[PDB]
Amino acid sequence: GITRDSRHKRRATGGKKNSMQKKKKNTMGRQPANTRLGAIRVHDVRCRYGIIKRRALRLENGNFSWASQSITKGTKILNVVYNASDNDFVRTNTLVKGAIIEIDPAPFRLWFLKFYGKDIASTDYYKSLESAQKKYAKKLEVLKNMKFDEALLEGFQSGRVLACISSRPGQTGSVEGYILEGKELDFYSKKI
Amino acid sequence: MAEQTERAYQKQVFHHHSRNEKGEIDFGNVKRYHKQIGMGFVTPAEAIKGTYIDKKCPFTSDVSIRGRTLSGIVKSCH
Amino acid sequence: FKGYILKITGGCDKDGFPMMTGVATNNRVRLLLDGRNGCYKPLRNGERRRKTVRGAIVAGDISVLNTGEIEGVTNDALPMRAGPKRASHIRKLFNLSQKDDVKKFVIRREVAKKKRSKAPKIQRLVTPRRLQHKAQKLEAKKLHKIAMLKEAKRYAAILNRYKVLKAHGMKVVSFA
RNA sequence: UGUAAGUUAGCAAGAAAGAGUAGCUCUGGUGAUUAUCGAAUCAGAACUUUAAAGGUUAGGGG
RNA sequence: AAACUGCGGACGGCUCAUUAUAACAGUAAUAGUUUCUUUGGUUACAAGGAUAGCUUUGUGAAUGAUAAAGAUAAUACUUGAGACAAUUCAUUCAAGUGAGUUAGGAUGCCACGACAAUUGUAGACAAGUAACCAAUGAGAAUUUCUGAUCUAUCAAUCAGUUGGUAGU
RNA sequence: UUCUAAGGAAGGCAGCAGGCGCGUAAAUUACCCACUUUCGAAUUGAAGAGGUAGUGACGACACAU
Repeated sequence: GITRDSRHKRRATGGKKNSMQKKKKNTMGRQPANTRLGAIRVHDVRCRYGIIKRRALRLENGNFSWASQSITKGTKILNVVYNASDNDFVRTNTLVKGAIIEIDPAPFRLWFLKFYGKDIASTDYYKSLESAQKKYAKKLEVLKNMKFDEALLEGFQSGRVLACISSRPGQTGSVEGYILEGKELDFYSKKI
Repeated sequence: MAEQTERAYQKQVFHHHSRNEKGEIDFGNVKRYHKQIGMGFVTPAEAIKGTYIDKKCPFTSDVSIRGRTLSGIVKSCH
Repeated sequence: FKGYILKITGGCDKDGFPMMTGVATNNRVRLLLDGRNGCYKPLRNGERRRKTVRGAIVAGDISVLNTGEIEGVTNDALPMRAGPKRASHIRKLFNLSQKDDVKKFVIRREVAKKKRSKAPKIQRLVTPRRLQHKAQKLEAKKLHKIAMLKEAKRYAAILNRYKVLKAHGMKVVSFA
């Protein structure tokens, strides 16, 4: 099968490399699994030394961390909008590390309502700051100091926030990501 | 501003946010990470003050310097 | 004769090659066989072999068809052999409750030669050693509970006996 | 992609020889004016089928 | 005795075809990986099915060939109280080492999840088991520097080829 | 390459002995786990590893006439 040895390559001088042995299991490679988007489907791979790798063939949900608010919420994945390596990965909705995806910010908005008493999905969000169990007014003044990037708010109101997958679904069998923020969101939004 | 010339976003291996003057984490900036390599080598000023991003730089990444150490003269810079 | 209803459950080809339930043809085919379906018995662990088998559809080439039973099929009967050994199996076949003893009903067989009423070895009863199996093996978590476990916090207290003492910028703490 | 003997070194040479080509849905490269506007051309990827220059025009080769 | 289960047949034994910086020798790294075995440690008065040897019916010329039915065990296959451990990701406080946002701690989250529902009446004490650390391990595997016979009637070679970014 | 009932089937001595061929050119179809040691559920069982014997003017040492 696929091999990862360097005996089949050429030297840095361009000279061909001759053969002394045959293929061996130490340099064994495995067929890639392109984790698409859909119904959950994972497989167990017996790796070397008996350890087990979780090969995620298809996934739909994932846990995403909001860095600023210090929470992590499970969420359904909607679409893959930008893959920095191959444009084919955008159409096929292949889940890989560093793939900018879109998820519905329902639990994050719900968490924000309970934790804060306001709703990001409100188009009058900044106006609702000026206009006011009853101790939520103490928390109310945190936003008159800290602000969100505009592109995040548009995703909240449109129901599609941008997140970056930060795990290896073909190795760990799961999608772990994080919501993009100030400097990263501007860069990745101009790409789209 | 000038180092983001690739398709992906360029970040250091250890990118961390610095605290605000009020004493809490400010998520609006990233600390420029730089370390000191070992056996009597000084870290250049550009590794401290510069804004370049490199994941293989011995001063701004997690690549270590191991036992073998040689000297030579530059041949090509292409 | 009158005839009953029968379901075909096996059979062999004219050449002794068996028939596979999954195989849905008439002629003979060759499959990569392991011991899961049966028609091949492996020697090594995880060893497969390409053997030839027959299809599930009956045809004229079949020499024997398993579709000779417990003491002479026609109209007959006789049975027994190898009663239960697990204690929980003893209760169910003899209408025995949970509390009542079973050894008054355990199957016994005689021996006749040139004597002995042998019996199986009961498994998972409430018998003396087996009742106390806890206190013999399953209790005595001392290896983890009383000797271990508390030793963590028993020996964790060392974080203050001389650990913080040394942390006071002194030279060396005496044992006493 | 590959191309011999021979040679007046210019040629032989379209040598010989092999592969690809359709439809549909997309992706990317090549500019102008300072976000708007415009050109046919090239490259690539999934899917489908009756597997694609051949209706017409259109070298047999050594 | 046979049979299930466990372990081993990846060691040893033979040969030198391949192999021209390939392999090998000395050296150095693994802060770029790591098992097995062995050794130190750390974390319900007991449940559920079916399977061989066994018995019975057989086929084929035949293989270390094989088909049906009837039962029966587990330290085989499962569930289940007994109360953490190690995985991924995000954020953060940071002490040995030449050198590490490093061993480690904290927060939030997902997956995984126990210390046999085990065995000696005799040689209370053994014995067995699951994960997680450390040693075995200057081991295994990759990799660093230097070192190979003849040949110019072999002078130019290379297109994954050389480097970068993201991934697999 | 071998068995075959002609329907089909297994096998890989560059393992220890041994045979054919090849060449100027190279030994027994032996005995045993008693030494060294490996494996195993283990103080015991196996081991053509290993040991002993057989052929041996490749060689090396001492020694008759």
